[PDB]
Amino acid sequence: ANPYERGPNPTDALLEARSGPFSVSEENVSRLSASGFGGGTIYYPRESNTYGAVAISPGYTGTEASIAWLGERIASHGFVVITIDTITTLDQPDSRAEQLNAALNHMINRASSTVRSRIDSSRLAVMGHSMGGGGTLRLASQRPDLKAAIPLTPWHLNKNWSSVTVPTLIIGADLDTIAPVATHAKPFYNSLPSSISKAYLELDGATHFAPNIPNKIIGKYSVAWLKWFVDNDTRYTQFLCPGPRDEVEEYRSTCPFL
Repeated sequence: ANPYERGPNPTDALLEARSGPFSVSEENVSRLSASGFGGGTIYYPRESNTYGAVAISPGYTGTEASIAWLGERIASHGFVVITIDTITTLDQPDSRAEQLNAALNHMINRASSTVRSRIDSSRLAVMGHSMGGGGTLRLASQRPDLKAAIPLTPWHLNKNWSSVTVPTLIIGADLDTIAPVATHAKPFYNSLPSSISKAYLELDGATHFAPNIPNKIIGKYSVAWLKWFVDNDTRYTQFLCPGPRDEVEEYRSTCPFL
C-alpha cells in the first residue's frame, strides 16, 4: 500500500472537471503575518489527513487572484496549496524563488494548526506563472529535495537549467509573445538534464495568459504531475506517459517514468 495515495481512481473526465473530489477551505495569510513574501491564500482539503504541499507564484504585476483557480483546483485533488502575493509587483524571477521558499516555510511552520496538521513537510512542490515560473526553476535548482516543479509559460533571462534534478513539467503557450516558447520554455526544457523525469507540454491556440483562466489541460496535467511525483501515485502515470498526441501542439518527455 502507498501511504501517500489520496482520492478515487482517476479518469480524463475527473481530471478535466473544475473540481476534484475533496471539499476545500481557505486560510488568509496577511502581509503582516508573512515573512519573506507578500502574503496569500492557503487552500486545503477539509478532510483531515496529511497531503503534499504546493506554493504557486504569479507573474509580473500579477497577484494571487490570477492563480486562485489553480490553487483551489489542485487543493480539491488532495494537496495543501498557497497562492502568494509578492512583496512588490516588480519582483523578478530569482526574488519569486525566495518568496516561494518563504511561502513553503510559512505553511509548514507559521500557519494555523488546521493547515500545519494537513501537510507532509517532506513532500513539497512549486509552480508559477511567467516570472513566477522562472522563480519555480530557480527554487528547483536551489532545493533539490522538492518533489516537483511546474513552470507555466515561464519567463527567465537564464536559459541554462542543467542544475535542476527536480521532476519538472514546463507548460508553454504556442502564441506566447511575452515569454515566447522559442526563447524561454523550450531552451529551459532542453537544458534540464536528459537523466531526470521531465516533460514539455505546449498548448495549442494559447496566449501567455492561458494559465490565468481556468484551463482543463493545465488543470489535468498539473494534477497528474503532482499525483505521480509528490504522492508516488502510480494511477497517474497513464496520463503522463506516453502523454498527449499532436489542444496540445506538442508533448516531449523522458517517459517512460515507471
